[PDB]
Amino acid sequence: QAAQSVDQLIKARGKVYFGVATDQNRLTTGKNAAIIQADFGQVTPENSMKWDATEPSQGNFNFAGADYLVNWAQQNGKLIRGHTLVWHSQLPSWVSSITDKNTLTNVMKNHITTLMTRYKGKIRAWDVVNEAFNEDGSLRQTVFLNVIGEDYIPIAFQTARAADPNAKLYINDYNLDSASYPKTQAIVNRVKQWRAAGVPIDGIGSQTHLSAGQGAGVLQALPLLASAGTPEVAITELDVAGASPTDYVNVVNACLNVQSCVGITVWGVADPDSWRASTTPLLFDGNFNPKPAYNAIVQDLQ
Repeated sequence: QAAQSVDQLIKARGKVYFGVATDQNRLTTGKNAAIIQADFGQVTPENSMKWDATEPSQGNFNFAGADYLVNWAQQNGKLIRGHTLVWHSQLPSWVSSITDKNTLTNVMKNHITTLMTRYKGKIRAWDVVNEAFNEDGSLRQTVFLNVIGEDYIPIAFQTARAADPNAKLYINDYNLDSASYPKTQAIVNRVKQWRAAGVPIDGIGSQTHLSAGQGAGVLQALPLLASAGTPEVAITELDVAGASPTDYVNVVNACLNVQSCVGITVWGVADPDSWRASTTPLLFDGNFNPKPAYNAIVQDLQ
């Protein structure tokens, strides 16, 4: 654990939190638990709340891992971002096999309602729909889009709102890091349209899985995302190949510069445990010591 807490410091700047992705396998080894307890104020389950883990068989839910994380977060006063309710990846075969509109609709609604109800009132935000956009801005042709139609997004959000009105509902996606990139501009216009039609989209989550030098672009991209008019926007899965202090600081400033940006979540604690470890993209090294990027953020926030 670092003496200076990025979460405490970002809170002092007026933001809600600075968190990290994690799960039972992380919290039970190394210095993960201690580091998160001292330097972060929010956690996102890396995999324990996904469809493949929570409902491997229809109507047969498994909350073992999810419960572990939620209980640990509450016991340690950390905010939680549910992740993720509707996503084409890590999707059980029994779901993708459904070709009937009514069937899939009811299945999607039950999955959403069941998970959100179990943790009702204990989740700050939920990534209701994840990666629903193609790189060109069109809607990704997933089993949900092909079987339910474009209405699946509005339905997912309306269903989530009803399950737990306390949680902020987010649509989450990657490659929303450049203001001139097609995807960025598209999600903004579609979210504007959905909200205008009454869809309860409280926020836009920008994964922000960056390559070296892409931090600079976020300075213009985040404000653009905020122009969609959602009450919130957030950096949800930040990591940067190379872990350059310049890229990390740029992303932090981007959020500081955006009034509606409530916080930042980095995708993991120590490099060896990153899902992109080959690029040592995190803020703590293999020895679980703060890297130059961590100190740079602290220095920026102070």
